[PDB]
Amino acid sequence: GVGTYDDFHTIDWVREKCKDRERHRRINSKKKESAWEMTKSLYDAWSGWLVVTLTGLASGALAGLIDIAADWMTDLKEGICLSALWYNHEQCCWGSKCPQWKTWAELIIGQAEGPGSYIMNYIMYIFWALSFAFLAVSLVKVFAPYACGSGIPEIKTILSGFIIRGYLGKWTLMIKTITLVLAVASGLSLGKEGPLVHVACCCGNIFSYLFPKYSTNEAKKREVLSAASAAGVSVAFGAPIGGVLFSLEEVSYYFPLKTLWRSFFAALVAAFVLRSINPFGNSRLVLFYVEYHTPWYLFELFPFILLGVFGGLWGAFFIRANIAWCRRRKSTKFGKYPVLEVIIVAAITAVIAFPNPYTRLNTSELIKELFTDCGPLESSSLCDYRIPDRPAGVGVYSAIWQLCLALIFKIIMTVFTFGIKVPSGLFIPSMAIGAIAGRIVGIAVEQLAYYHHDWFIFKEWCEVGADCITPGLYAMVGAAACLGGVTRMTVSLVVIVFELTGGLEYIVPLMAAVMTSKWVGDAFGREGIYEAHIRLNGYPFLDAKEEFTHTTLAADVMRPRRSDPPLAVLTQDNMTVDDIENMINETSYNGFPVIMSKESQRLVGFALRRDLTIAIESARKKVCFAQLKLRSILDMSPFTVTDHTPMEIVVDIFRKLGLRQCLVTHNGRLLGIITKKDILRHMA
Amino acid sequence: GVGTYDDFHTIDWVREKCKDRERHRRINSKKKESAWEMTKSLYDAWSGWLVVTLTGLASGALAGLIDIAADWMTDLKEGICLSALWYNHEQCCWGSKCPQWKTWAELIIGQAEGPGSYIMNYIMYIFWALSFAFLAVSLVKVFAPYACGSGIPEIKTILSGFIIRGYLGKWTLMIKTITLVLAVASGLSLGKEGPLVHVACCCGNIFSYLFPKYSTNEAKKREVLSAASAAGVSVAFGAPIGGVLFSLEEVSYYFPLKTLWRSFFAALVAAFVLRSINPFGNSRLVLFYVEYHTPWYLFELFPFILLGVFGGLWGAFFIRANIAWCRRRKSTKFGKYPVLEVIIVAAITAVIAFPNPYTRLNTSELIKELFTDCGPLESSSLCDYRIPDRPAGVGVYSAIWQLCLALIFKIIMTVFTFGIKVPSGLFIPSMAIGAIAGRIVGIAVEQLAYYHHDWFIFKEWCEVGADCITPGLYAMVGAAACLGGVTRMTVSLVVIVFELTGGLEYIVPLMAAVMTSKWVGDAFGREGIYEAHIRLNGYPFLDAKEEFTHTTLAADVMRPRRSDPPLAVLTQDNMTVDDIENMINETSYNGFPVIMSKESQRLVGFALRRDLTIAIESARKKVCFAQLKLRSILDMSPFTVTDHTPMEIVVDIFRKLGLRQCLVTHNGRLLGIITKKDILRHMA
Ligand SMILES: Nc1ncnc2c1ncn2[C@@H]1O[C@H](COP(=O)(O)OP(=O)(O)OP(=O)(O)O)[C@@H](O)[C@H]1O
Ligand SMILES: Nc1ncnc2c1ncn2[C@@H]1O[C@H](COP(=O)(O)OP(=O)(O)OP(=O)(O)O)[C@@H](O)[C@H]1O
Ligand SMILES: [Cl-]
Ligand SMILES: [Cl-]
Ligand SMILES: [Cl-]
Ligand SMILES: [Cl-]
Ligand SMILES: [Cl-]
Ligand SMILES: [Cl-]
Repeated sequence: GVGTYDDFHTIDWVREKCKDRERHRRINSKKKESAWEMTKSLYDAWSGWLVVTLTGLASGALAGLIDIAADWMTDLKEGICLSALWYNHEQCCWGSKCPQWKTWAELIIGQAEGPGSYIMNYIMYIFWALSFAFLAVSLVKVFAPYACGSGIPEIKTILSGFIIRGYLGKWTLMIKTITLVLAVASGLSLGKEGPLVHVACCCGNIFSYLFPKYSTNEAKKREVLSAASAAGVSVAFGAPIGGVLFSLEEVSYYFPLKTLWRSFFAALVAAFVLRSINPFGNSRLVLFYVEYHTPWYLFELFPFILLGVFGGLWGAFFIRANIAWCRRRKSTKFGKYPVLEVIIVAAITAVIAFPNPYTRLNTSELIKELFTDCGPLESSSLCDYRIPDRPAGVGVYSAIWQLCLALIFKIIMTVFTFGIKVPSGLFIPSMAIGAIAGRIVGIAVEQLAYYHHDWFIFKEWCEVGADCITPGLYAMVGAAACLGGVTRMTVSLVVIVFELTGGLEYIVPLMAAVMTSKWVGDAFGREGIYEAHIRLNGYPFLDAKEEFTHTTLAADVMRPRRSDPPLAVLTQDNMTVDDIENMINETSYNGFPVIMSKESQRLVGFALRRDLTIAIESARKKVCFAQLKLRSILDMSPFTVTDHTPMEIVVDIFRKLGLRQCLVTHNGRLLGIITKKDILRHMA
Repeated sequence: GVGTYDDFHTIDWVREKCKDRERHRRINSKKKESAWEMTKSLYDAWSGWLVVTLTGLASGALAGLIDIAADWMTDLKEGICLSALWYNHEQCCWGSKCPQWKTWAELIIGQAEGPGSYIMNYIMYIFWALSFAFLAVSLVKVFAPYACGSGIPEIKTILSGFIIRGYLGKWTLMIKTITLVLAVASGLSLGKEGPLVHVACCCGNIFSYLFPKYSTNEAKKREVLSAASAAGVSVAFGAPIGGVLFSLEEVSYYFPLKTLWRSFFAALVAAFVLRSINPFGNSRLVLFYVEYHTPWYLFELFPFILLGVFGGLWGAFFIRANIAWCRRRKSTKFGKYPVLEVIIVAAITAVIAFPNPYTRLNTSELIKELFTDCGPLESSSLCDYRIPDRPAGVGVYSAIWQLCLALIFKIIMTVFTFGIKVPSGLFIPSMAIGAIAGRIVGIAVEQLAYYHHDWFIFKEWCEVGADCITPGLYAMVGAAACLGGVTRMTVSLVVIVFELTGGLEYIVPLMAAVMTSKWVGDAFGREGIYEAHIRLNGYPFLDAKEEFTHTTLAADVMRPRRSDPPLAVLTQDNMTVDDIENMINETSYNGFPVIMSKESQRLVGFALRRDLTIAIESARKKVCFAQLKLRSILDMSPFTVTDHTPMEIVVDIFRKLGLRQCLVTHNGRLLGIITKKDILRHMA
């Protein structure tokens, strides 16, 4: 009861460490009694690894199930396997003019070809997109409203000590899994690689309730959630090291430096399980893994910067636009019709995505297709090729024509499709936009090389009789650049991309593009999409990157100020239960400093509203703060900071010790308070 | 002048960050003036990468020169190349019964063979070992006494805020490089992979003096030294990621999490330069790099854990013996004759090392030879081999006979040879002991398989007609186990070994052996050799691993106590210059809390002894602490901690904020002080 946090309230890390140390000391003291006690001590020491093991296994299994179901449903959106329903397009057209895999054309009209067949299949595609999106949104809105969104901003904030009760519950887990399957299969411009961080964390917290070492403490729960975020990123991208780096850079806030072992173990186990789910012998590390064995020239490092600029522009644009829409979704009647909005967005996406073969094609499959360089047996519109370069024809001319339309559609539709009441991610759509840009640039460069090989730009570098330009590498570079320009990741992202598509040959291009994208995006604000959404949602996230440039001390920020009412303080014996109840029920404060006397104004300690209420209720059912004596709940070591302290030290105290509130005094006299939110309000 | 630290005094991290913020604000304000100011701001922003670049290049070049010179001198200890003096044994016997490479035998006696030849070559080997060791020790003792020892404990401590003035100076760098070349070439049981962490750091600090951003600040110097330690470990083992992990785990103390980029850049550049030094086309990544393409069975994971036990025993034994000797070297007349002690040790090592071919052979070369599994063209005593296994003879029996003697000699002689006045390291000798144990175990297992293949232990796992046991993998496992049992490294060490010897096939055996070694060593004390030597030297190192188990508050530790004289405090106007001078000259304290009046005992601020002295001298050449007015030097935000505070929070303040000293009060009254050393003294 005592020391229980309220909803949407930040965590006093220091008290968590204190009670954890008390538990450790008690366990060690009980250890020496007999063999069972050392056994229990070993069990409690290994609980930190048991939670990570279970979290990794659950994350791997959930990612495998989600991927299988999303593939099957996305393919059900187009046709069905008459021979055996439990197959997708790939399996029903490979495992043997395929007579088994039938689109709705011959099912309904009876003719596989014709304008009527195309119209009816268009209608059926739109209908299935609408049905999937509507079901996902209804299920989220009715069973677990916390399933919406990528949930990386909220997990981030939750690892900064913040609290959101059901956000990582069982029902959020189940509904997020189901609705993520149903949304990635709805044709929306969204992915489930971003959301896989949340659905992974949902596992960890759940498993944290199996062990008293973590259920009864919050800081250790944050350790388990950091490990779970690493496991989630790993199982999403299949990159354990990349996932751990992402956890260090973006998500995790307190890192004792011992959890790196646990984070990497979680990531490794998650990736191992994800690999273990190979029910049909899929050799692809992920649904968008591509390998490269082609060279690049220093000249190509110029366009690889160009994409970096583009990915730096669009990124900023997106963060400049998406929030500008999300605000309008929250500050307008659009926020009262979530289901209608998602149905409208799914209908528009399915209407404008069917005509274009690339937009109609699943975003992760589109990323795979863009990554792979043209093959000899491929005659698709992408590589309709008619000297060191292949000849060109009309087909490659139309390839750019329609790929530009795909790029524009994805850019426009991901702005309106990120924040909506359905599990949506920003990794896959950003990578798709970046990869489309990269493929466009790569085709342009290859065509330039073929038509104008005689120039010294290609005469020396490009070997005669050998194709030198690699469009797939440009697509990968563009994906990395756009992803880093929307999320402002530098090394975590580059390592994620490197593991995502093996090969160290393209570390220089990847670093160049990612760094250029970040340096271009920072010119229009130094906040990534996750930081911008943490800000927009108004979460109490203390960003260490932000600098308290203002030269102001704790004198300015301590509250109450002159205008605000007198500082609320307690006493030792003068007052009674009635007084404390009256001043609690009339005050929204969660904590009261206690002094001896009104005139003395000398600090004694600190007490919390929740602890006071619980203890007072217990006493009433079943006042003397000094030695109704309620000293037990009292805090005799409340952090103080002299008013002359420049606020940088106070912010550093909050960020390092993880306090909720530090008092403020002037030469041994209590004057004000600074909660974890007071500094945030001051920054605004 | 003001705010200058004294010798062997710890660093107030908080003040360093504060003055760094002041400098940042001033530079940013000056930025807007004109183009040159933005140029200067960019220059100061890239200084952090320029220092790391220079440190990495210098570390690579110094490691290359050290390795070349050590090879040449170690080979000069045996013979010379008549055709061209600037060649070692490998080059003078490969680049064409070699007539060029002549040992001293035919040079002096004239006959290459005979008992007299052997005796005189033995005498010359001992003489050259003595000469090299004596020259190294004389040069260290006369030019830079800080060059002695591995210097990893001292660098560690220096990254914890401690200060040692010349320890990373130019002269320590030069003398350490020369004497490390001369000591690794003296036949002593020591290495230069450990010392290269110091030789790298010596570079960084030196380069830190090229830039006001780091010369005038100490915390940023510690960041550069962390990057330099990463670069040093990388250039030593050729493992950038392993070096960065070692810096994170062992050396670095404060990691803002942004220096990881700088640490990895330093490590990468150092390894790149080290590779770039290939004047004779050496394809070996390092002098002891070995590749493996052989399998292992689960059965061998039992002996691979046995070595872990052995490496866990010996490790502890070493940390139970070496310190027990180092104390005796410091608490006895042995400490008054460093040169004589090192000459005696070199003479004994050269006397007992010549007879044994493995002991006579350079420790790094011996590690390389142990790592490589037997080859078809190798007929050495190590693989004197006469069914899935090769037949055996007397030669393999003698191999174990003398390899056990090599193991015993190295174990006994590294205990007496680590701490002595000459640059010595513990990586190579520990790896050599581990690898000798590993080869012993591997040969034993292979012989068991050959003689008793019929047993089901090998009848199933070991394929008929194919050799299954890999002695070289046992050597690697033993090296890793002993290294981790003497240094108590878990993941940094495993990654260092993995990069040092490409191949993920042996990650499971390496983890098993390293973890077993650490868990066995912890049973005999939970401190690595570096921690044990930091303790023995009495450095003020606050080890986060240590737990302040004692349930005592800041009341217990605050000084002065009842017995100690009255707490030293100051006033505002009552006293005069004479009083302050008298109390400074009669007190060894470096800090003085200031209150208003003796009776009020209300805390105002804090003033350091060095600042007081400098300002007082300036005023005398060229008292009113409130608004001789010396408020400017005063600290108006001195950290306080109520006496009821359990010491864990105070230790956490010191470890996170990096304070030197926090005061201690009781209900708004100054009662005591705690320094960074008071908590350490209490722990003892
Ligand atoms: N005892 C007090 N007397 C006066 N002002 C206080 C006292 N305790 C807190 N405050 C101030 O009142 C405001 C509300 O703080 P409060 O304690 O309610 O924060 P919180 O519970 O952490 O936040 P939230 O509003 O999210 O619940 C802040 O300005 C805080 O500084
Ligand atoms: N103003 C003071 N009045 C009384 N005791 C003090 C005062 N300042 C420090 N002390 C105590 O004196 C002892 C040494 O403090 P001091 O300031 O000299 O340490 P230091 O300079 O950091 O250490 P070192 O001895 O390595 O130079 C410690 O017990 C410290 O708590
Ligand atoms: Cl959202
Ligand atoms: Cl997807
Ligand atoms: Cl996301
Ligand atoms: Cl030493
Ligand atoms: Cl060596
Ligand atoms: Cl060492």
